[PDB]
Amino acid sequence: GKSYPTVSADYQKAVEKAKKKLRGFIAEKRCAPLMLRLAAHSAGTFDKGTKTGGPFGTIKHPAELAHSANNGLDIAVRLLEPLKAEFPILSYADFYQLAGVVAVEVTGGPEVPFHPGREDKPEPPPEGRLPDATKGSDHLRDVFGKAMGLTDQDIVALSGGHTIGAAHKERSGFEGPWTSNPLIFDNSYFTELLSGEKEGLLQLPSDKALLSDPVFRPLVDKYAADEDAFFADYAEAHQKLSELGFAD
Ligand SMILES: C=CC1=C(C)/C(=C/c2[nH]c(Cc3[nH]c(Cc4[nH]c(OC(C)(C)C)c(C)c4C=C)c(C)c3CCC(=O)O)c(CCC(=O)O)c2C)NC1=O
Ligand SMILES: [Fe+3]
Ligand code: NA
Repeated sequence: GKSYPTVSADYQKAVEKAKKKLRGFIAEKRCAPLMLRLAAHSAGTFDKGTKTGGPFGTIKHPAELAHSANNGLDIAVRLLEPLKAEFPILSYADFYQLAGVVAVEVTGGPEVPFHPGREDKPEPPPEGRLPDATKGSDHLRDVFGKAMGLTDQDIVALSGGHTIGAAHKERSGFEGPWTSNPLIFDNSYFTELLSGEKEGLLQLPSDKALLSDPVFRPLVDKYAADEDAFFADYAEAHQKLSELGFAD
């Protein structure tokens, strides 16, 4: 359903150079998970019915950073500002989505296709569109399905993004990594979810909801058994998420 806009050759050159600078920066700073969260949070405010929110640069606004669900993302925005300044031609919207794609790549994940041309929009979406980690499958479908327009497959695949990173008691209140290797992108999020709760690892109520849902569970099983299948479905879902409201 996508018709990607034309951008100048200079814009394309900047995308390519910024991608490389982002790899080095994100790897050195060890901030891939935070950058993936920034990109996803960013994108996850899209409401299909109204065509509002989405990955349009608004997360840099103090007003959106102040949203409770975005606790700690001000760190991400600050970290990227010096690099962003080297690429004045790029929209923030594109830059943050490129950072999310790079975060996945430099931790060993799939190569998520990237298309430039998102415009920076003036108005942040209203607060309260991002999902509540204490809720379950009905809520997940309300947010990913009814608002964003993503599929049940996309929900489970994207949940696997938690294979990198950790919660912080000072941010959400939850604490700790989902996996034993929080800077490695692999299917361990699903392996861990299946094995039960191991000491030192985190499972949110929203993660556990995947295990008991008739549609979500076979997907968890598939991804735990087949990392290639996870990578394919993840790449599809991340691309879709990063393009919500963009190019149709
Ligand atoms: C399925 C719904 C879902 C919920 C409710 C969710 C909630 C959630 N996600 C994160 C961290 C968190 N989330 C993510 C990727 C992420 N998150 C996300 O869901 C949203 C909300 C965007 C829809 C998507 C679609 C993606 C990527 C594909 C990373 C990489 C980290 C680690 C951050 C770090 O290490 O600092 C925290 C801890 C924040 C903190 O305390 O530092 C919480 C409470 N994440 C979820 O996926
Ligand atoms: Fe998350
Ligand atoms: Na991992």
